[PDB]
Amino acid sequence: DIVMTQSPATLSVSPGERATLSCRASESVSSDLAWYQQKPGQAPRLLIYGASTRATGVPARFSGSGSGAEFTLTISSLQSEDFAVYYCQQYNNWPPRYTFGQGTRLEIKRTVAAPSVFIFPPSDEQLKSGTASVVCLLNNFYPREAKVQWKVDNALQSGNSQESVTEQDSKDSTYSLSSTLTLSKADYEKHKVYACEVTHQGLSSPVTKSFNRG
Amino acid sequence: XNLHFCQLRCKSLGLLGKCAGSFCACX
Amino acid sequence: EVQLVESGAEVKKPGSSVKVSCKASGDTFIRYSFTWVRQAPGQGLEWMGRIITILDVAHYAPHLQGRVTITADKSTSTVYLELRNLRSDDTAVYFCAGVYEGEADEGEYDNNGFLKHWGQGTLVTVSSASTKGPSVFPLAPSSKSTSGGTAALGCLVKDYFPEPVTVSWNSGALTSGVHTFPAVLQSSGLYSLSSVVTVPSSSLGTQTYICNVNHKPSNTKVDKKVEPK
Amino acid sequence: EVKLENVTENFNMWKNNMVEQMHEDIISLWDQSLKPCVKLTPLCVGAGSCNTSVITQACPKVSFEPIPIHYCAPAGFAILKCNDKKFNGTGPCTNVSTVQCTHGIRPVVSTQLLLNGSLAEEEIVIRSENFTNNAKTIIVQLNESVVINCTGAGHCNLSKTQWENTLEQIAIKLKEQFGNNKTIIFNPSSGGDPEIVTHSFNCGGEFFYCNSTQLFTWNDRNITLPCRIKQIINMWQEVGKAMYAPPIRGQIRCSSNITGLLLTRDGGKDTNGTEIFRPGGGDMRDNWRSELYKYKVVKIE
Ligand SMILES: *[C@@H]1O[C@H](CO)[C@@H](O)[C@H](O)[C@H]1NC(C)=O
Ligand SMILES: *[C@@H]1O[C@H](CO)[C@@H](O)[C@H](O)[C@H]1NC(C)=O
Ligand SMILES: *[C@@H]1O[C@H](CO)[C@@H](O)[C@H](O)[C@H]1NC(C)=O
Ligand SMILES: *[C@@H]1O[C@H](CO)[C@@H](O)[C@H](O)[C@H]1NC(C)=O
Ligand SMILES: *[C@@H]1O[C@H](CO)[C@@H](O)[C@H](O)[C@H]1NC(C)=O
Ligand SMILES: *[C@@H]1O[C@H](CO)[C@@H](O)[C@H](O)[C@H]1NC(C)=O
Ligand SMILES: *[C@@H]1O[C@H](CO)[C@@H](O)[C@H](O)[C@H]1NC(C)=O
Ligand SMILES: *[C@H]1O[C@H](CO)[C@@H](O)[C@H](O)[C@H]1NC(C)=O
Repeated sequence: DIVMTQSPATLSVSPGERATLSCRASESVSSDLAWYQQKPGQAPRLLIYGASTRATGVPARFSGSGSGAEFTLTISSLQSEDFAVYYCQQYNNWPPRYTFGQGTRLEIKRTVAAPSVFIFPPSDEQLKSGTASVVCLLNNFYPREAKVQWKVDNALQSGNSQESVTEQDSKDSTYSLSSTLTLSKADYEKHKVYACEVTHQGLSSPVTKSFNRG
Repeated sequence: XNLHFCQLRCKSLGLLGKCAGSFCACX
Repeated sequence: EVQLVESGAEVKKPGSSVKVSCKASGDTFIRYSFTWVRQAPGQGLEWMGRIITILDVAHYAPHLQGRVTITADKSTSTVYLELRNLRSDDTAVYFCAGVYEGEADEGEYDNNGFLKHWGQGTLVTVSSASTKGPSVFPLAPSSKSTSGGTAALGCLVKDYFPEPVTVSWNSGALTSGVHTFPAVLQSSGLYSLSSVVTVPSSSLGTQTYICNVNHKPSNTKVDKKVEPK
Repeated sequence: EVKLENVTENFNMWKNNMVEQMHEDIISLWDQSLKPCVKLTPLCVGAGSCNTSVITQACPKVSFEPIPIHYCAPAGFAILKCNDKKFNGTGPCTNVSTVQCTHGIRPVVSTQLLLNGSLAEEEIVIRSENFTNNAKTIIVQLNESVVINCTGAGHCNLSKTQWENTLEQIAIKLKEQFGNNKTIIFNPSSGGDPEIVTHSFNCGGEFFYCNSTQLFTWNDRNITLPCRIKQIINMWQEVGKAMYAPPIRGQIRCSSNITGLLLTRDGGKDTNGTEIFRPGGGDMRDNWRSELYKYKVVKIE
């Protein structure tokens, strides 16, 4: 029915600066518009309701604005505690079919940092079990965008790996990421060289980590 | 009316119950 | 000015049904309307439905066609959420929430659609998998920062069910430089993740590095020494 | 040899099709112009068992001003109007006339007090299908309006001396019907749904409920009544509960002229030469009778 759209998907801002979050309804919702804040592992917290009324307990730096199908959430001066995910919600239609926007993640903007790359071959312990997982690690880098390319005997791989990324570090504002190549113990032993090729804004040239099975 | 619930509630108050249109009244 | 407390985590089989509870305290129960929201892992919020407690009338999100039922027990200030014929993609954290409506017992009602008070959430995992502890594999230092200096090491916590799992290094004495990655659900239907840490290369040989892996669902506690050689 | 005669006619305000027609119309207007956001009603099967039916629908909040209406005669039919003094509403009428339409009416849903209706021409008139039957409602038609003003502030204002005089004159009329020696006493509602126990009414689309205790505690300045606006109510159109949206602007206001009342007389087997009367109402048809009592529609013969 009524679709809520938020932008940008991700917003990078330096602490102390201002932030403006946008939310659009697919049709008029008058003023029944709320904003919520959610940190990982936590429950959403109400910030604004009625499009512009701040909930009890919410700091004055949070101000809601707009009506109809165009709304905005402004944070005059970002603090450590504000970096999270923000969701808008309309509750104007009736019969009720309330809906949320898909969210806007507010991240800390810092200087570019190239990742450290490490590759981990599978252990003999895991091999004995029938499977072989090759792990590629990318340590403390920024921004979040990165690219991992797996090569087995110089052949480009695809469709056989899983990536995982941490939350932004609370001390150095960087990200860390792992890419795991998963093969049968049977296919692993049929190849010799396993390589991880990493591309990142902080690297003038791609960094490749590899080893020769055994 | 809900005459049954009307009588019961009014009666528990030592009164008679009856419908006043679509409303319950205690006499 | 309330408190919403939800029941514990649940592991369900496909096709079964679940009933999450939410106890409300701190004010007159019937003066609040309650809503249920779900959040699949890594996704946003999804409105499921809302119950007008004083009227005992509930409304639902269209796509939960007759599979969901929201009920309230005025006697115990408890709200329930029932989701039937579960599918693996029903997996997620379910939140109970509520807001003050005014003097409902006196006939007044704001009929507020926003959510002020929130439960802590309940994770419901729907899968045909049976509970099982992870296998813990060492990720030994080798290449890393050439010739030494800084070495990276870790543990591969593989094929466990269900979430969550806790990883620590040296019983929690080692936290600087540690990165525990969010689990990934594999094709098999089981989870996996890795935990790594950066340590000085000179430290190996004299100092030991242990990854402690606790998975309460399976009552398993496994320590794993990560050696260089 | 033929002689000229006035067409005499017998009326029965208690069995007047017009009252039923109006009832069905007001319900139509409401069902189309004042829909609740949620409606609960009993859904039963011939056996006698029932279940609650729930209806959820769009309920736009609309600030409404009274639209004057009247009923008119269809081709082939005529509306007769009794013009007698102190017409009882029942029996033959001496002075009868014909009209194309009834007078203009500003219908109002309410209990205990009739608001914005027609005033009696002479003195106060009271009517009942049968005074001896205490289960029959007594319709009081005042000849002088008592203004009543409400505010969203939670109270309505009513002139005290004005209302005191009204109660006395009504009492006098009741004595004319039941005995100049009996003692007339007014008492609050014996109870029932909130709608029946309080003086409730819809004004501008909002539902007001006022404690009318002060109004009916009398023996033979301003009177401030504690009032309240409700979103959750019991329907008058049919058995059930309804929920409407909250008021818009805020500081809701209402000004009305109390032009009548609906009273009930306590069944009295107890011999004491005293009659007790309480606020009545509920079936909105009596509200319609207060306005249509002097009309009767007939086929043009
Ligand atoms: C009609 O005639 C009757 C009897 O002659 C008379 O009493 C009545 O007043 C007349 N109606 C009128 C007002 O013309
Ligand atoms: C009503 O009828 C009475 C009795 O005939 C008569 O005194 C009175 O004038 C009539 N009303 C009028 C003026 O039509
Ligand atoms: C209204 O009727 C009463 C008698 O019931 C009378 O005392 C009063 O003077 C009348 N008011 C007027 C002048 O219309
Ligand atoms: C009027 O009502 C009384 C009830 O006390 C009843 O006894 C009497 O028969 C009724 N009269 C008529 C005209 O039905
Ligand atoms: C009642 O309210 C109306 C609304 O304008 C006002 O004109 C009138 O003077 C008021 N009467 C009273 C009770 O003073
Ligand atoms: C009574 O009539 C007045 C004057 O038109 C109007 O303002 C008021 O709303 C009416 N009372 C009702 C119908 O509640
Ligand atoms: C309202 O109801 C209470 C019941 O406790 C009654 O005592 C009070 O007098 C009423 N208000 C009025 C109209 O005085
Ligand atoms: C009222 O007056 C009419 C005619 O004057 C009379 O027939 C009737 O009995 C009286 N009261 C009733 C029973 O309506």
